[PDB]
Amino acid sequence: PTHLSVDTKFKTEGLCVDIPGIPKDMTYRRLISMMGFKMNYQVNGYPNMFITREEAIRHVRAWIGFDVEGCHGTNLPLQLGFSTGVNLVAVPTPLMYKGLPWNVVRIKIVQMLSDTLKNLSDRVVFVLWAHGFELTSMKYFVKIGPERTCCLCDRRATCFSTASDTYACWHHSIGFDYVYNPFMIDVQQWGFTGNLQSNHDLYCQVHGNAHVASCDAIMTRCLAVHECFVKRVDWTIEYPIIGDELKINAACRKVQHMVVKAALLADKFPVLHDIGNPKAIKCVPQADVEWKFYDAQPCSDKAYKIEELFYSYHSDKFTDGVCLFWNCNVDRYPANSIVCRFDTRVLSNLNLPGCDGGSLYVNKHAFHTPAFDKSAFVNLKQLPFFYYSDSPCESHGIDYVPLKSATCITRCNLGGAVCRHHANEYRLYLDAYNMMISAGFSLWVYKQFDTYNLWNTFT
Ligand SMILES: O=C(NCCc1ccncc1)c1ccccc1F
Ligand SMILES: O=C(NCCc1ccncc1)c1ccccc1F
Ligand SMILES: [Zn+2]
Ligand SMILES: [Zn+2]
Ligand SMILES: [Zn+2]
Repeated sequence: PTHLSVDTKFKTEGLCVDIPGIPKDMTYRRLISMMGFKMNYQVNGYPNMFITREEAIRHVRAWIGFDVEGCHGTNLPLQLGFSTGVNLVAVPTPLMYKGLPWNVVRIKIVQMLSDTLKNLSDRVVFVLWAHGFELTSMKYFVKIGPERTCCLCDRRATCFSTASDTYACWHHSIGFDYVYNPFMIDVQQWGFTGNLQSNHDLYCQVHGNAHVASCDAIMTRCLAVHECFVKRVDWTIEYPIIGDELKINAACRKVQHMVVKAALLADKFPVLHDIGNPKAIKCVPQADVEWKFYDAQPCSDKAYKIEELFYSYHSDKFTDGVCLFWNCNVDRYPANSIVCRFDTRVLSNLNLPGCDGGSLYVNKHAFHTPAFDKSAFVNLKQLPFFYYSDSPCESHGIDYVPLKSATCITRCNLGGAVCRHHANEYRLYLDAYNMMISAGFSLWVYKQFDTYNLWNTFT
């Protein structure tokens, strides 16, 4: 049970307004044939154009909401909308393009999908709320066949060119005119009552319905993300490395140890309340502090209410010492906090657009994160960059330019001249810091935090 059987039944009720008379009894095999495609009993890696929910979730990076609305059907112009906000008008002769024939529309589709997906995935998964026109329009821009490799590289082929009779991946498809071996899923097969807008609007207020095909395409993909990542959560599913995943996670671990160690040295809290990850380890193992853990899984729908996390009767007194919220998203942080909050607004290959302002952050696992809210941090301040070290000034073992920095909190800098070891360590740490920030993470600390209190730890 790996792929979706072509002999699986497809409910056609949602298709009968564009396609009147459609048989109630329908398989994927018959539907694909009706869409104008011939599979020829091919055992060559492409068993079905349609995929399961499980296969769709594994390939969330490939998701592109797609909707087709009749502007006037072989005789009428069609408006093709994509969750990228693009609207193309195909004539059979929020970006809105005027009517053009299919031979030019298909070139634009290949360019748009290649630019959106080359750094995300090896495929495209068209996420539909199928009514008919979108399925019958696929023959105009899609070619199918056996699984192939790119003409210029080892990646699988996602595009085809009728000019050169060649196949290309998303990175080498310039000038290509056909989408090759796409995948698709119809959200209406999941069992919903009512139309797209009524189901989407139950969980999201950020996407509106301007009555254009891209609006519906956006709502469709948002609803699919809500069903698969918000109301249902599977953190076991692994996702491939496509960018700076390893460096970001390593930087996150370096920054957490640095910031927590310095906060304990500067304000000598007798107790730390570590709220979040049920699998958390002490990030500063040598610290004197009483380390107490509280379990909370990552919230994917709304941010946790601090009243529910802390009250209803543990040290009980969270007000004593400091609270560490490392990627634990709460509505309003207490004043005595050390916080790392992922900013859902960040533009990156890891962060996909999500539901109701939130974003789907995909790094080893998929985490739908609730919308970033600046008010969550009213009792805190932004944590400034600093590097702290009490390790001995000793090189051991990359050329050098002398480091001068007020934020290099070391015994050598206190003594008036940064040593080579602490300069190399400072520069490596600043790189890890910038990587973590640029990835979308934001750091916040209790208002009394002052790095001036770290200089007296060298006496
Ligand atoms: O937002 C991004 N990617 C679009 C994903 C997407 C869009 C529309 N419909 C489905 C999926 C992005 C932004 C900045 C950098 C890299 C990115 F990948
Ligand atoms: O949930 C995340 N990370 C798994 C460990 C974890 C942390 C905190 N609370 C529970 C669990 C996570 C979510 C969004 C962005 C970055 C992340 F690291
Ligand atoms: Zn290639
Ligand atoms: Zn939405
Ligand atoms: Zn030094």
